[PDB]
Amino acid sequence: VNPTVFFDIAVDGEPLGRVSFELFADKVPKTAENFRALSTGEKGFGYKGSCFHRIIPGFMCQGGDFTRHNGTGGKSIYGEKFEDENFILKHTGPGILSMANAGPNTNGSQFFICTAKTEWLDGKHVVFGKVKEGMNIVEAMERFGSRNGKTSKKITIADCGQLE
Repeated sequence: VNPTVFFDIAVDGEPLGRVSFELFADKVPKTAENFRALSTGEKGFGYKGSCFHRIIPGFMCQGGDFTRHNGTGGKSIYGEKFEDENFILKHTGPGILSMANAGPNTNGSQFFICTAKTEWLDGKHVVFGKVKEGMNIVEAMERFGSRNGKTSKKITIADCGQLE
């Protein structure tokens, strides 16, 4: 019953591969529904064509700023930033999908994919999904990052949507 969404990733316009996610709507429905909707585009805006603007190897890949493309923008489907739903799910290793924010109760559209266990984020960022297929594609993306997060090639979500 948990929805599945996919990203088709490109690297300087050239296809790289597909990552798919399981969204934990059974445990974090508001947060899962935000990410699901932005991925399908059904509200008229969303992740299609946006980039992963901050990638730090061994740590995480951050994306979802579809309005300013640099970490300063993005917006939720709710017309304002929304609350931390809960912290039931923990940051337990690679593939964890978690919300970026600017402090408590400031969730918008930016998210990250962990590429290593990030225990110190528990209780600060809402975990709401996990990579299901294509972790190898996230690992390929990771190699285009750097110590300060700048990417050496443009990493884009060329297409996205809901599976099954």
